Amino acid sequence: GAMGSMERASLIQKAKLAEQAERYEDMAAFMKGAVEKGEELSCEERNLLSVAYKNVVGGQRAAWRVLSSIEQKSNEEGSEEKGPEVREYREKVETELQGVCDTVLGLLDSHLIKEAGDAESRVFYLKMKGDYYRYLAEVATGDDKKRIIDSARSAYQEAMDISKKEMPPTNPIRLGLALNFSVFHYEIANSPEEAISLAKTTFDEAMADLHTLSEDSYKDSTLIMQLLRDNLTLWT
Amino acid sequence: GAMGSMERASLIQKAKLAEQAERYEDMAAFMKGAVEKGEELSCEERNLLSVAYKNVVGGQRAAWRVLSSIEQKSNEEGSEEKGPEVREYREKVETELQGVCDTVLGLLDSHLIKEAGDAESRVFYLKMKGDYYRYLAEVATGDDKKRIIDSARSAYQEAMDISKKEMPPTNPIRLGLALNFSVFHYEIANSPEEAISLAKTTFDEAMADLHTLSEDSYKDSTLIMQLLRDNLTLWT
Amino acid sequence: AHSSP
Amino acid sequence: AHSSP
Ligand SMILES: [Cl-]
Ligand SMILES: [Cl-]
Ligand SMILES: [Cl-]
Ligand SMILES: [Cl-]
Ligand SMILES: [Mg+2]
Ligand SMILES: [Mg+2]
Ligand code: NA
Ligand code: NA
Repeated sequence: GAMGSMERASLIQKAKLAEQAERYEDMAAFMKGAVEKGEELSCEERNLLSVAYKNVVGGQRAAWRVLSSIEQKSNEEGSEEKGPEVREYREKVETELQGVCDTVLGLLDSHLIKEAGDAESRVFYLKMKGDYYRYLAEVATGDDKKRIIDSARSAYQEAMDISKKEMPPTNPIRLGLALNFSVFHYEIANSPEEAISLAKTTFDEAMADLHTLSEDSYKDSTLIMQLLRDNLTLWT
Repeated sequence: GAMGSMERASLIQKAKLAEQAERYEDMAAFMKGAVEKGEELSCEERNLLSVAYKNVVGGQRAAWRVLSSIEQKSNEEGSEEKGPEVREYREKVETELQGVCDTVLGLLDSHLIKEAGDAESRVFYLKMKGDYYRYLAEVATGDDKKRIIDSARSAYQEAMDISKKEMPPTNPIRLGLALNFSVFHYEIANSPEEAISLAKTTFDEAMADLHTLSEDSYKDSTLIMQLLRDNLTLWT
Repeated sequence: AHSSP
Repeated sequence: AHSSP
């Protein structure tokens, strides 16, 4: 790998510089190099990995949605034929997006998840696994769509089971997991009632635990609770 | 080249899709492919080429400035030594930026400028040549800094001479050229008085010609005049 | 819908 | 300073 010659600490340092410079592709490449050193990641390092790939795939997803919208309009009645170019370019972006998701899933499978024993690391990685299968599901249309959806579901479910046993209801990882699993239910699994129920129960159980928190932890938890509330307002 | 197998019209079509998707690296690659077909570019096609590379290099320049600022702070008295990583990563971004500028300059030299006979095409390309040498000058620190600065100056000057002979003072290409040459004087050539004089004369001569314009042309010209005014307000 | 930023 | 956008 192109980062094989760089020290682990230098890769982490450069990932932080890349973030400051908004160079998210570089940041992801540095963090991939750091993971491939084979040591477990600290909490801060896990968050750098996540930020890097979330920003890369986020740009790809936004571009894919623009292109898919254009393609769908081209397929309406009365639309002038423009040739294969819209489909081709949507496919190009789609293939790049799938490659990034496969890269992340590959890091998780070789070998982040299997070495993650603490709840905070294991839930973090399983949530990531659910998220990147969810991004694959957003673009899937073929024989494997059901299996991709079930892979996302299974990863989220394992993360949920651990988080409910091992973490308080206000823990930000637990909250973000529940938020994303609720989005999965609504947008991927055609289960809006499940999405709504999960968001409401998550919000209410976190509300009841806020009294145990410091001011700083309260701020962290309430920020994510507000996203649950925003979704509930959209969905109801 | 990777675009050698794609039709010229398909490259242009995909450049427009890439713009809509904010995929500026793709857009630039498509437009490079279109230029390499060897035909002259229409006005719309020149503007697609410019938008694509301006957005790519703009992101690189913004990242370079972030990294250079960090590097400069690391070199102050009392700053803790952090190793070679900041310099290395600034150099990486710098080298990529220089590569993009060299790519654009290469397209201009092979063979856009030599085939551009109309004032609107020739001034457009010479302005681009000045701009990309200016971006090289922003990062230059060695034996060739003076020659890079003089290359930018020479390109801008030739564009200015043609524009003043062949275009009205409100023409948006002429206005944007003068705007950028004024920025060159202020930021690159250590000539703030020249920058101010050029911006003021350009603004005043455009003001005096607005009465000849349609409503739509008036809007186009006044938008760029406002940038001249904004710079004058910053500089005086 | 909003996911984790 | 502002250049051409
Ligand atoms: Cl394509
Ligand atoms: Cl479901
Ligand atoms: Cl580097
Ligand atoms: Cl000067
Ligand atoms: Mg615990
Ligand atoms: Mg004329
Ligand atoms: Na076509
Ligand atoms: Na270091």
